Amino acid sequence: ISVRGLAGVENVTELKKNFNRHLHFTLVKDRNVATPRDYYFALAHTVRDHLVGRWIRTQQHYYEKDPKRIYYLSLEFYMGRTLQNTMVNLALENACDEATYQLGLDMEELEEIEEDAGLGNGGLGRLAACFLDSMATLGLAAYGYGIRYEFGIFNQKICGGWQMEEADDWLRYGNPWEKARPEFTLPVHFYGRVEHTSQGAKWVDTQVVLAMPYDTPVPGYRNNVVNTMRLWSAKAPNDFNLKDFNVGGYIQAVLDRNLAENISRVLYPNDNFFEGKELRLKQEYFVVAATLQDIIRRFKSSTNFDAFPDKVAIQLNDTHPSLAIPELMRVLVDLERLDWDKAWEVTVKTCAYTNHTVIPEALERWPVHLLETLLPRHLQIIYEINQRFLNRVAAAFPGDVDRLRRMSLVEEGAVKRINMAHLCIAGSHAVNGVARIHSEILKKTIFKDFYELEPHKFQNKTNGITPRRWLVLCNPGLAEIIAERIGEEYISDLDQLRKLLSYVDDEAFIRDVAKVKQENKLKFAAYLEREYKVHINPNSLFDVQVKRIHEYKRQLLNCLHVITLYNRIKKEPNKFVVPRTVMIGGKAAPGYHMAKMIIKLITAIGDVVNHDPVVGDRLRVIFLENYRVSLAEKVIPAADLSEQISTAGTEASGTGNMKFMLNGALTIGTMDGANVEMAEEAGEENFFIFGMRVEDVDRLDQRGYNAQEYYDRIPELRQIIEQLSSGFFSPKQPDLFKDIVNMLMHHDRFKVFADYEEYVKCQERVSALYKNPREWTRMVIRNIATSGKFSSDRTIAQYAREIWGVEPSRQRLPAP
Amino acid sequence: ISVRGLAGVENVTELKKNFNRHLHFTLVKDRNVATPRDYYFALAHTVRDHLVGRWIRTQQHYYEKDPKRIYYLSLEFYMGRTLQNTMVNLALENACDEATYQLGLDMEELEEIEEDAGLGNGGLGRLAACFLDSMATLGLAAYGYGIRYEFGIFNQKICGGWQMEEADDWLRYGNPWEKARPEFTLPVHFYGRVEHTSQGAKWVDTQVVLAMPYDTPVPGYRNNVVNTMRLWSAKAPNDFNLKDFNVGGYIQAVLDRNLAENISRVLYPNDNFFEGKELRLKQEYFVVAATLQDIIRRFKSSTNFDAFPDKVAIQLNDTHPSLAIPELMRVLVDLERLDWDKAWEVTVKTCAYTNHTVIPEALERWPVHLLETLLPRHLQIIYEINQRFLNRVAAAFPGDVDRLRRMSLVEEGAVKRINMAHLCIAGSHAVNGVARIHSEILKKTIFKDFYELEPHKFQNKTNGITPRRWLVLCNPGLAEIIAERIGEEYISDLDQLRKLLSYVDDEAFIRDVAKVKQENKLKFAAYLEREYKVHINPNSLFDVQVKRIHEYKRQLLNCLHVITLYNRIKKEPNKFVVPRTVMIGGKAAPGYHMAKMIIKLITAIGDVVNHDPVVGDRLRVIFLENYRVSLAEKVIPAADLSEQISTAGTEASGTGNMKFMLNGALTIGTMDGANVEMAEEAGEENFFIFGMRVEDVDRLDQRGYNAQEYYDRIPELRQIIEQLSSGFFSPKQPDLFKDIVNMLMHHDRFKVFADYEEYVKCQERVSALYKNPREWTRMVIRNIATSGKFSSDRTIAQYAREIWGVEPSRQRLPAP
Ligand SMILES: Cc1c(NC(=O)NC(=O)c2ccc(Cl)cc2Cl)cccc1OCCCCC(=O)O
Ligand SMILES: Cc1c(NC(=O)NC(=O)c2ccc(Cl)cc2Cl)cccc1OCCCCC(=O)O
Ligand SMILES: *Cc1c(COP(=O)(O)O)cnc(C)c1O
Ligand SMILES: *Cc1c(COP(=O)(O)O)cnc(C)c1O
Repeated sequence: ISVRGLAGVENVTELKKNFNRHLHFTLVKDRNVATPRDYYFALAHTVRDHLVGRWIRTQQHYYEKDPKRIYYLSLEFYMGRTLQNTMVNLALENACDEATYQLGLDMEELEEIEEDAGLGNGGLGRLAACFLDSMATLGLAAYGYGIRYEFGIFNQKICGGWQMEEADDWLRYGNPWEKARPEFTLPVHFYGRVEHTSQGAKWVDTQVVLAMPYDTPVPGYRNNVVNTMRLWSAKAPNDFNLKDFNVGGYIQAVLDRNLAENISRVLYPNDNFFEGKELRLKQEYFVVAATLQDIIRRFKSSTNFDAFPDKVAIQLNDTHPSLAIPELMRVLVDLERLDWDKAWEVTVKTCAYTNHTVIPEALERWPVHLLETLLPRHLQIIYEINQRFLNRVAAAFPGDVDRLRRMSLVEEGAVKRINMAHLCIAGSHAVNGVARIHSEILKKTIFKDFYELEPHKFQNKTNGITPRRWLVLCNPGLAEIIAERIGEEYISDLDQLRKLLSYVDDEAFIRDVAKVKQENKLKFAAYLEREYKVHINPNSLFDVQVKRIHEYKRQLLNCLHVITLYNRIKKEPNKFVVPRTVMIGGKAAPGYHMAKMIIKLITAIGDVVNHDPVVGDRLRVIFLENYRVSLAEKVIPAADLSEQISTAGTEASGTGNMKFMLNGALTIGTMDGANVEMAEEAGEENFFIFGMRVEDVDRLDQRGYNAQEYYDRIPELRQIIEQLSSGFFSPKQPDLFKDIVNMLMHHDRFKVFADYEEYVKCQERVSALYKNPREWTRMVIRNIATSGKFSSDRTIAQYAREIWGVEPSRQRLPAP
Repeated sequence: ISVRGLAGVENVTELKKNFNRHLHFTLVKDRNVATPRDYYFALAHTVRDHLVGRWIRTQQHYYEKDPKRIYYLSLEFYMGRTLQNTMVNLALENACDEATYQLGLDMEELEEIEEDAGLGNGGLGRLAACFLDSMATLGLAAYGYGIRYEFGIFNQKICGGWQMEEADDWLRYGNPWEKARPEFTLPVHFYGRVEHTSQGAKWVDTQVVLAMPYDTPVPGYRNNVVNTMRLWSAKAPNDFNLKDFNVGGYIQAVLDRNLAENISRVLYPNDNFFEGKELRLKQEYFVVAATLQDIIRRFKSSTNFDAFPDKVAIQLNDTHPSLAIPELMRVLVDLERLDWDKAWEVTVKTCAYTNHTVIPEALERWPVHLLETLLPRHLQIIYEINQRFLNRVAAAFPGDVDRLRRMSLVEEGAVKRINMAHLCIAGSHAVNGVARIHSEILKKTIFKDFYELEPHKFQNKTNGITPRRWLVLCNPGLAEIIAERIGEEYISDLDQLRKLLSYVDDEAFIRDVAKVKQENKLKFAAYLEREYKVHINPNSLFDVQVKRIHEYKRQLLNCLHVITLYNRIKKEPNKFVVPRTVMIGGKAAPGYHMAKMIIKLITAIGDVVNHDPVVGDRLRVIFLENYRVSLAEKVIPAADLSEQISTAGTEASGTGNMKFMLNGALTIGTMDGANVEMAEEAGEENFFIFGMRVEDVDRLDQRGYNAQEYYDRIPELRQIIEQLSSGFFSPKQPDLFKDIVNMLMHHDRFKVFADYEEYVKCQERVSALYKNPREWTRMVIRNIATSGKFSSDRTIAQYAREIWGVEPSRQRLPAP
């Protein structure tokens, strides 16, 4: 078997008795009534047993050495399953595979029983998860802090072609990886009012909610380091949530506890979109307030807070945890009694902010009346921060009255709002973009004024993905043939993949690379019929676009091409065309009407295309249901063509693009986000780039975008629009897609028509290359061998050195 | 050390490593950061490990032998702590005590950390718990079925003398004894409507709630038998509780799941009182519906249901689970398609009902409109059952038109109601009272008409208590000296206690019995200052009345005596009186105004009495806060005088009275409930009986009860009433107790004044006996030696033989 570790004689034996120990004592089951679910749990408990020894010493180690601690605050942690990942980082995979084999069980069958920890929406949440893995592997004293939602991202079901949402009760059967720590429970306050006394302000008459932490281990890759991800759960106090007497009902008071506990009930399913609901604000303060208390308590142990920034670094994943800034000030000034200026100095020095997008509708602008009611003291502090900051601007740009209102944290208008992004820039010593182009756009556009004020704050840290889950875990076959030639060191040193460049002409390697891709496609084609049922051809080109559904991601542009391919086949049926299976998957936010309309369009196209006899097996349109982390681990290794076609300047970075590049897929995309650095790394000749560049989009906006022009000059495009309009794809409901056509023609913010011509032309070129297996594979090798820059180990090493002030280390911790 | 088992060399060693295994692997803690709570859990997991082996074989055994199964349905199971009880029934106590000692820990300190499983209100819930223990010890294939409330009986706090209720979050830190079984999850229906088709009625368009079972082991006493207590939890389905589309909000739909799950959220805190709230009805159907499905599934394994009653027996603990009757019919007729008559025959033969009280306000009378809306089909079935039953009556008593309306299950009037008690009698083959006198009152009064119709149905089964928790566990010192003389066999054969009768004149035994009582009092006096703080004299007579607060229990009568004692001391200060520490404890239902007023009266008396310098240490009035099972295990072994003074004919049986008798307390009480059989067993000369007999109460009711008469002829009583009226006990609020005085004088349903004179006179006699230590102790020995009849092992053996048709067995199951 592969390099999933050694199957030692002693350890396979030990593993088996421990599996049986847990099956008996833990699951209280006996082999005659044990269900596959029981088997999965016995295995999970057995594997978890192997890292507790290390978990304890790692934490005890940090207490003894007392290094600078890194706190990664995020309202999202898209973790996925954790059994296999743990086996991989502990080098237990083969041993476990062997032991379960002898016990007569299929480890892979058991792995499929674990529920995904879908505590994230998409890119932002998955980045946090990849980062945690990298920080452990690089031996950093890092803690992931978030909310323990009992309901993560909804499960997507397709009914009559429409998306149906259903509760993700991932904790239903229990979570063997987490452990409640009811000793560090903390109180969080809400509402109340502010009393200004003789020696300071006081936040009074507040409603209290308790925060209970749950620890989940985050093991580094084979270095015996296990860090901690601490997730907070909301709990109602038993007193006032019953003790505020004088009629109401005792039963009711108890039932009403599910009001304070609703705070950690569900994750908001919005990807790159802001909804100013009070429940959202409560979750944001809740995670911030509890986390900070825990951070300061740890520090008080390790009162001159002058050294605080030397021992603490808190990274803000977007503006979601932005209240950490005014909350840190509140504690320092109100409770610790530090002078404003000393407090501010400390705050700015420990906080750093990461921007994830430039679309306005994703920007957090919280109405003042909301902050006024829920967090009165924080509003006062934000006003004071704004006051002193604007004074700084005025001093720097005397008389520039418009710049003052442009930079204010407070926005005037219909209703006053607080620009959380401006808050973060002012109270952070570092602000970074997630890709070189996005980082430049921030300085030239969105945060230009801030950049002019303090240029030193703005940096870039191109995103990355973990090669452990995204290669070794999901594509062992590819990881193995690579290791056969260059060794195993690249798993924690992805740059070494370049060494594969010297095998680009190796006949055996070319054959191998092509073989694992073919095995991956056969396995996925099988899984498709197994769990979803309705056949696909594994010899065709696997064209896949998987990511959340968004107008800016342009799944619609993908559809136009699919319809074009179909129309061409119907025009010349007996002409040869490279067979394709185009797969589009992704979830739409429940309130995003357009995004839900696009899913129906995709399934509607498949209904026509998939049953046309003249088309045969040359073209299949499949919608990948419930796209999530665990599903990504299956499709990506099986893809040939990765679609990254967002309008230039809208996708901050993207990460799925990197996952595809590492797994042997070629990329067709625009010069957007990280696509630019990937093409730059692999060489543009090895990439399928097309469409407008940022500049072209801007030129078009100056003169004005008119979709009619494109409709008028392109007969193929016109034909498609008239097919949608006449009900060709919706016979029973001829006007079903009027909203889509209307939008494309009159309010297309992402100019889908503008990139149509260059897109289908470019798609022609990928089909030409696919016809030449040998050359396709050689280009694949150029992409894989050149993907090393996109490992989150590189990203983290840069954050560590350029933002946190800590030195990464690949030193093995002193055994378990 | 005592007979808490052997401290074997191998087992103490084994215990210690397992304690450390769990502390490390399970609690992921290390000795340097382990909290006492961690230590308690490591011990609990280690002890639980010892019974899983037996739990599995016991259950597998019942599958193989396939005996008749006993199902005990109750909405209450007052369990208390379970660590010590498990150690006792497994004979692990000494080994565990030794092992933790060597590990440098105090086992008793760790035991106090466990949370009480307060899933009961009082007597009814505790009986179910004692019964489960007896059924295991007698080797019966029995299952306890109930609801897993996340909030049990509220925790009682006394503020300014008033009771304050606060949520009992007993699961906060987890429950090491339970185990979720998500494989046997079942659906329960609500609402909907009934469609009458060609081949039967159909219950349609219902709302579904899922029932998830949690198993808790119930170990027999040293016989290697471990039965199961299965508790249901309400869970919302992820579909319709989200899938019923067409606007509303996705977030809201998820938050609204806490609406179907509220069913198992909290226990109704009513003791002997009926509240017709919909939530209560839902809990009742919920436990019934899920339990029955589980019972039939088990049977289908073991379709002629003719044999059903031969393999199944379901005991109804009060009318709370009465819907089991129409629900069993529904399943048999609607789903299994059995003819009505065959179905009814089966139902009556498998169901038995236990009545617990005769007070009207405790009777369950559910409004028809409620059953009509929530359970439409059941209402139809109840009407049909009533129809056929009344036809039986008419045939038996031709022309007796008044008897017909008296016996109907349907009550006419303001609003129509369903008499659940009448339902139970009609569909059960056996109806029993809980004490000989209560059982006779049922036949002569309340259910006279039913008794005349089917005399064979009515039986008696005097309640009992388990000698394991109620003697060996809470009073090891007494259990030991008893064992020193007559051996250990009496623990599971209480009748052998009679053998102690021959030591009634033994000088050494008399001294010993008196010594353990004195040690028990010193320990309790200590615990009082430790956890509640404010001293008491351990040399005084410990006069205690602990039970729920009720007008019928007459804590008020107890107060009158206390005030009388105080008034006499103030009249003749330098006269000698036997010192007393009277302790009154118990919880009042939150909506029971009078009961809450009585608690304030008790604390108000203590405020005056406890600070009067002339009184000195001769009289202390203490209110025992948060009386519960774990607290009972502490006070009872320390009591000298047990107060069981309910008005004759109101306390069906009582069980606390038995606990006191087994632990060396003398009883002062009325000829009520089981008090009659206890005095009968011990000899009236060894009991302090007083007041009216049932007959006297009836005579008084014929002529009419006038409290003024007693107030007029008794100067001491008058003086007390004038003290309450003038604010002597409430200076700042002189009219604070007007409600109590008003009630006593004009609407005393329990004639407190009528028993006043005989009560204080009798109290004089107990003080006279206490002055003679030797004789007091000899009378104590007569009570203890004669308590054997009150073991729940005797009760269960009678249920088994006279109702269930099964033979108890004290055979050890084939090792673990
Ligand atoms: C019931 C039982 C077992 N049972 C066990 O280990 N465990 C449990 O039952 C069990 C499971 C969970 C919890 Cl919390 C408590 C228990 Cl006691 C093992 C072997 C045989 C057995 O009887 C035969 C069942 C039917 C088998 C068949 O149909 O093939
Ligand atoms: C932190 C730690 C340990 N810690 C451990 O076992 N366990 C944990 O920390 C722990 C506990 C629960 C969970 Cl889910 C996960 C972990 Cl990793 C043991 C020995 C030393 C140690 O450092 C010193 C702490 C301070 C001691 C003092 O002040 O006396
Ligand atoms: C990697 C990943 C994403 C982010 O994908 P992009 O194409 O960058 O938007 C979203 N969802 C899941 C399940 C992922 O694994
Ligand atoms: C035994 C017991 C009861 C029942 O007591 P009675 O005096 O029969 O009403 C109530 N509560 C607890 C805690 C008990 O242990």
